[PDB]
Amino acid sequence: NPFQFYLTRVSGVKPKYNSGALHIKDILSPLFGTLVSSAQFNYCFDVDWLVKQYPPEFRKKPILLVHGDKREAKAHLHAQAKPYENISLCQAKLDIAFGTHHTKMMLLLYEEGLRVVIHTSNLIHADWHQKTQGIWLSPLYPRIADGTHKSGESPTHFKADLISYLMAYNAPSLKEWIDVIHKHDLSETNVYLIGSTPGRFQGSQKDNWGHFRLKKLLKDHASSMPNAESWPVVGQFSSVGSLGADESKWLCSEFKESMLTLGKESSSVPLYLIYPSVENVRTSLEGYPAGGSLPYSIQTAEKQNWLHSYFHKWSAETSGRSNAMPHIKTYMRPSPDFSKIAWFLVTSANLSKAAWGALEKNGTQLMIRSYELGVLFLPSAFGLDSFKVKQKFFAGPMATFPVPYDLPPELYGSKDRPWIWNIPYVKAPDTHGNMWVP
Ligand SMILES: O=P(O)(O)Cc1ccc(Nc2c(-c3ccccc3)nc3cc(-c4ccccc4)ccn23)cc1
Repeated sequence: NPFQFYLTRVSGVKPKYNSGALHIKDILSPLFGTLVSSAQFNYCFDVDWLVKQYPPEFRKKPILLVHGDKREAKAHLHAQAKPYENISLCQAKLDIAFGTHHTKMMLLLYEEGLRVVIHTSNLIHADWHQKTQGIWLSPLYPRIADGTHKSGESPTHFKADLISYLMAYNAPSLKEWIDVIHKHDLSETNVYLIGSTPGRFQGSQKDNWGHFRLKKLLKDHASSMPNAESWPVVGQFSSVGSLGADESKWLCSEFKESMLTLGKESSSVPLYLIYPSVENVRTSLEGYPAGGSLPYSIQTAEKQNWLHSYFHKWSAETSGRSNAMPHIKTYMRPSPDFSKIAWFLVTSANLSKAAWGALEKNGTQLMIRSYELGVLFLPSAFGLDSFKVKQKFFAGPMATFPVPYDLPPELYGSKDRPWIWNIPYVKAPDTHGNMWVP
């Protein structure tokens, strides 16, 4: 495969469903490269656990933790890291209220080159144990020889775009990583970077981030096909923000409109949203505790009941993962019979305005609250018009894209409800024998 899209290993599926999955210990293994230093961008960290995932021989190499914690939360993270003198921290600035540092990325500097890993998991044991999570593994990028002047740039502009994403932090530890990236050749990269950073973007910057970045890439590097209005949009996520009083406020006005863009010329497009039901969570490998990583609150949900008529169950027989609750987030554009896709995105971004951006100032400004990061797979970047959908995720005819859950998505039944984490479920016990009492 050219795609280098992986799921994380799941404890409690048959070996055939972990063949070609990756655990964090595999990503950090000496087989992937001889580690010199690393940067871990994330939201949540268990530092004691994290250090143990590195090979023993690499555990004293410098590690930078890039986080967004403030006040007592920041103090707690510093206290976690203080025993490890090789660990440095970078607090990403969050100058708009209610934003988070949500990006999940590893920068892995080796004796042999550089690797970038953009993924969906927090750095805690539970996120790598029984969840469905997604990973994009970059190629091993070689160093550009000193005295050689070359760009090291890919046709997708990934090198400059990654440097642009890091430059937005205005952080000295990350300028050091920018200088590392400048010294490497990233020209083999076949994915497009889609980041969000906090800010209010106008004019020459509105297309840099969030859903306007997606829109721009789709305008420039995808083409429209006949009957495009029949090609659905699928969004798949593990958290839901406050989207407004009806679908016209954000979801089906600006967000869907970006997602349905194809090509450069100027809606009945079906919108599928995949989000675990209560029954998905109850019968999951983790049971109700899976719902601690699905933080949809009743205060939010009761303001937007209109949204749940878009919701489809989690189902992943294709990857043996129907009972491994999703923390991956994905967005894609399948054909009307779901046999092909026009593009696929794996990202940290959930279904929220904070992550994707909301237009302000009479549509002239895009405001984003958070840091997010994902990679976009476009057929044109592979010499193709569309991707075939892989019938079985771990099977083997490889310009076929490995979609990790089942198509078509299945609508909630009349008795299903979205998982809402702060109300009790005491009607039926979970796979461990327990109820859920927040
Ligand atoms: O796929 P088929 O045709 O049905 C053939 C088939 C039938 C039964 C199993 N049972 C099974 C499961 C299993 C089962 C059901 C749910 C979850 C996990 N996990 C394992 C792991 C090993 C193992 C042994 C040594 C070293 C490393 C791994 C052996 C068996 N395991 C596996 C395959």
